[PDB]
Amino acid sequence: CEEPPTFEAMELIGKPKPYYEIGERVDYKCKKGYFYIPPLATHTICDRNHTWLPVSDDACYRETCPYIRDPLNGQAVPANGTYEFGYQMHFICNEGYYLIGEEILYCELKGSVAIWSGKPPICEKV
Amino acid sequence: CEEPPTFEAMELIGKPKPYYEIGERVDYKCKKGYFYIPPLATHTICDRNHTWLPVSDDACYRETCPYIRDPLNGQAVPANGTYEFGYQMHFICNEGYYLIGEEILYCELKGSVAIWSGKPPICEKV
Amino acid sequence: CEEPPTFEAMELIGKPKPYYEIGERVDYKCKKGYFYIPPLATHTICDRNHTWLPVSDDACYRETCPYIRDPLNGQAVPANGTYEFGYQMHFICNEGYYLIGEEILYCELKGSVAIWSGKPPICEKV
Amino acid sequence: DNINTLWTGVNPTEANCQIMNSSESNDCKLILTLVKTGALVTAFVYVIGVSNNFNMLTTHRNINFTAELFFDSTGNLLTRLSSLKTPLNHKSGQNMATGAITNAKGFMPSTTAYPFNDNSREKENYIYGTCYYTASDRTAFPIDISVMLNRRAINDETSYCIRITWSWNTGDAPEVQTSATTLVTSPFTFYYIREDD
Amino acid sequence: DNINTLWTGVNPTEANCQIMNSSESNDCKLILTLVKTGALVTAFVYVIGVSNNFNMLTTHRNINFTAELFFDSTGNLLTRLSSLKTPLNHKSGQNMATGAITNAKGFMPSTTAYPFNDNSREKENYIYGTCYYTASDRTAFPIDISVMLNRRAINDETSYCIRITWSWNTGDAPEVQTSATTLVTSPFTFYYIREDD
Amino acid sequence: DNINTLWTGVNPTEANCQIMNSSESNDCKLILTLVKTGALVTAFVYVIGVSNNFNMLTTHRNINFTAELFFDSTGNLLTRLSSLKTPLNHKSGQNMATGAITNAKGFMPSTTAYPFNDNSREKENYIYGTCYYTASDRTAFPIDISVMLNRRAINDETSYCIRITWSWNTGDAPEVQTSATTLVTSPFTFYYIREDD
Ligand SMILES: *[C@@H]1O[C@H](CO)[C@@H](O[C@@H]2O[C@H](CO)[C@@H](O[C@@H]3O[C@H](CO)[C@@H](O)[C@H](O)[C@@H]3O)[C@H](O)[C@H]2NC(C)=O)[C@H](O)[C@H]1NC(C)=O
Ligand SMILES: *[C@@H]1O[C@H](CO)[C@@H](O[C@@H]2O[C@H](CO)[C@@H](O[C@@H]3O[C@H](CO)[C@@H](O)[C@H](O)[C@@H]3O)[C@H](O)[C@H]2NC(C)=O)[C@H](O)[C@H]1NC(C)=O
Ligand SMILES: *[C@@H]1O[C@H](CO)[C@@H](O[C@@H]2O[C@H](CO)[C@@H](O[C@@H]3O[C@H](CO)[C@@H](O)[C@H](O)[C@@H]3O)[C@H](O)[C@H]2NC(C)=O)[C@H](O)[C@H]1NC(C)=O
Ligand SMILES: [Ca+2]
Ligand SMILES: [Ca+2]
Ligand SMILES: [Ca+2]
Repeated sequence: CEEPPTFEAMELIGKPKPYYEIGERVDYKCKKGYFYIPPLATHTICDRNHTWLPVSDDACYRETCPYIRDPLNGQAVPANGTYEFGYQMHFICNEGYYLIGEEILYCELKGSVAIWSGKPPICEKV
Repeated sequence: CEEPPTFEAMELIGKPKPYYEIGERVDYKCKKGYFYIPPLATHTICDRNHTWLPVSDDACYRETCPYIRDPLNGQAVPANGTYEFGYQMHFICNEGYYLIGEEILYCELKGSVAIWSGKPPICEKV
Repeated sequence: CEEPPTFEAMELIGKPKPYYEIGERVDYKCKKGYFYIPPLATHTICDRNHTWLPVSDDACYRETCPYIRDPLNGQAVPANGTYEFGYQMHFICNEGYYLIGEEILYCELKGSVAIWSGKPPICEKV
Repeated sequence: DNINTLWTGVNPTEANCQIMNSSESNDCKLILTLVKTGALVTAFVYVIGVSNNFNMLTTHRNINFTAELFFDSTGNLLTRLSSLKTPLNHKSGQNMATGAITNAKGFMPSTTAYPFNDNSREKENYIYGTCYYTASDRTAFPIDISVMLNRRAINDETSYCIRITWSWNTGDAPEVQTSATTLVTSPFTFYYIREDD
Repeated sequence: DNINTLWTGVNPTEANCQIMNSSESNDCKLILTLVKTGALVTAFVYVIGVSNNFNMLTTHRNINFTAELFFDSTGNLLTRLSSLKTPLNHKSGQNMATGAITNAKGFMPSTTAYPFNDNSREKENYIYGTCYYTASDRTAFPIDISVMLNRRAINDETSYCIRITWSWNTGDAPEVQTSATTLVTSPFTFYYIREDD
Repeated sequence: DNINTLWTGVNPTEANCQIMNSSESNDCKLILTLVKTGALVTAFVYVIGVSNNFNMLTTHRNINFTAELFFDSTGNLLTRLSSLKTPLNHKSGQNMATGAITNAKGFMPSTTAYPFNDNSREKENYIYGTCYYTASDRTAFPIDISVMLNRRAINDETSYCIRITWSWNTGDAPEVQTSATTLVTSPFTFYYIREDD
């Protein structure tokens, strides 16, 4: 087997090597900003014929921003149907009200944590 | 026995009932602002003839305000001969001095604690 | 033996006495501002002939002020070749620079601790 | 040999404590662990809000609630008088054991060290410290804790008392309508001299 | 019978921890002591800086470093994944014993009390407090400590997790070029419910 | 089997400590409890003022007193050198036992973890925290605590040292003439690696 595969949500533990012998194991770990959820594997062994066993990075999900309920008399909607970082939250106030603290928040990654690009807005009487 | 007696410094533990059978016990607990001092009882049993045994609320004394020594060159006197709440502390400065921070404090109940309605006064040279 | 000897960096534990019998022991303790370093003794016994055994206060060294490295582009020098209290630290900045926060600090005793009479200076571009 | 712990068991199915008086039915889930360590008892405590009302206090600028715990002459929780509505017991995995408690007295706050009605030693009946509510935006919101060890008895049954009280009063509430969720305090560990068995 | 302590041993010859990522080779000497006390574990921890870079952080106005500790299904340190690059063991005088660890699981932070991926109980995975760096002029510089008990697993091996993180951000750094020396935190002792053996 | 506690016993009849130097005769009653818990020692301490002078410090805006405790090569209190003028002993109900102390060394602050005259490890000899004096109007007055574990020996007898020091310096004193009473600190519990037996 040659240098193990690389992934987007999971990286290799330790420095890679050019060649690998049969029966050798290589381990990965969810990258910064991701986390593990059983039961999928994050390691793989170099079998008889020098091609690693099947392996994915699907056991590693992105960190999510905290929950945000609808701002009284308004509505908060996960623009991208997800709280995961790399996405956004949108706010539309109801008919008789108007929105103040502008009305898009971006769930972004900051270090090892997903956090909203700001604070929820509010709806007022009009 | 019918609904247990009620008291001013002690209340019934649990909801009362219209009728009670012989040998039944009912318990009280000093009310908010009071405390227990042995050895008087705070419970009673419905005897053979359906009239509770003797029972008092004298085991429950009122919470008291902290102590207050005479303000240098003056005198602090428990107007009502007690530190217990529902009473007051009075301050008279001595002859050659005059009182400043007015000179009555009321030991009052606040929640589950007896506390002075303010701060002691002081006496100055004149 | 008569009243035990007295020392500058070590004092007597307990009240002294005019006369002392053979085989008696007297103990000292480093004074305020000093500390012990093995293995020299700090006690002595009144021998057969009424003259205490040899004893010193050399096991008690003075408390020292914290270390101070050369202020970038300048030099800090222990004027008296020691960090011990009762001495001083001097600062000369290098040729192309000039000294600001004046340039003598006195390692002084304050209570039970030796501390610098202030803060190190700094050197600037000129 | 888990008879050195007398605890509520780890995270209980249903709420076990009723902290809010403006309430009825057990508004929260109080976790408490008393461990015999030398002549002292290590008290470990915090709370998991369960009822919507209690959980919504985090939206308030100035709060404080108390958990009153009374025990009888033997070291047994007085359930009708206490906030913790269900007895404590020894360790049995992550749960409360189910049998006779061995030496409960031993876990009680010593009456010798913390007395009743002694105004000259009153000051000695208090323990203070801080726990933290971890807010939505992940910031640590400090909550003040006062603890009174059996100073005032409530009647002829309460032989020992432990009253913990959390509080906070700042310019802003640790939460807001849209962000609120559960009211949780971080473990607060304190110490006290124990009564003799 | 020192099988109630699972610790790094007292002040190790060479650095045992690599806290700074901007680093390689073990920049400090992390001292850690977990003691089984009742249904709880007493965690005792602090750090002794060794490498010049780490020691020089005290000259910075806003810092924070983390020590990530992962254990497997049996309670054994995952050395390649953790900051502590050398296993823990039982007490043997002031040093780590050299043999099979008796009931390591017992020292791990209970998954029942501190779960994985449960957003409804997330708040329950945190511990906070303060330690103090004792500066040159002898003043006490407070350092903030956050502790996360196994909330996020790092892969299919990490069965438990303990992440301690020190931080500070004031107007002035706790030190200055001429006064800096070693970066040392005072012992920070915290508590947590332990997993069952 | 109370040989895991080496303590002053609960609230002593007469004062046992002389904290104020401006004093003579034992001005207060120092309560101290060291319990062997794993490779660590749990220190529990606070003070009950007894003499009028000491009790009156609460009327001062800036105070601080120290309780110096020295032990010899065996773990025995050096009474003439220490503030605590009466030996410690094992638990016997709420009192000090009366016999040979079993493994006193075991309770001493390890010289390996907290050394003598090592300026490169000095910072490692300190422990800090907070206790609270509970004032008349019931408010909690915080008092600063610094602890130095055997760094400087006092002579050829002091093999170990424990120096606790309380202090406070605010705009106003925690009390006033008419309200003052007794000076009492709340239990302050700290931890340290213990010497080997
Ligand atoms: C998260 O959901 C939002 C909302 O659907 C997505 O952001 C929006 O994406 C659209 C198209 O992808 C952007 O539209 C562009 O607008 C310009 C002028 O406004 C127009 O000329 C272009 O032809 C195009 O339609 C829109 O700007 C953007 N909204 C914001 C806030 O900038 C986003 O793509 C979703 N994220 C992911 C990863 O899918
Ligand atoms: C606590 O002790 C104080 C002092 O004795 C009592 O308060 C005072 O009570 C008297 C009579 O009960 C009040 O006097 C009234 O004064 C008005 C005019 O000042 C007069 O016209 C009435 O005929 C009457 O004499 C007095 O106002 C009151 N002092 C204060 C501070 O208001 C109090 O009764 C004692 N408390 C208890 C529960 O006994
Ligand atoms: C610590 O080292 C310093 C530096 O050598 C010593 O302080 C300096 O001591 C000298 C002589 O002992 C003082 O000199 C005097 O100066 C006046 C006028 O400046 C002159 O008229 C006198 O004849 C004399 O030479 C000098 O003032 C003093 N420096 C300072 C900062 O005041 C010091 O003696 C050493 N300490 C010990 C204990 O040895
Ligand atoms: Ca994927
Ligand atoms: Ca009555
Ligand atoms: Ca000398």
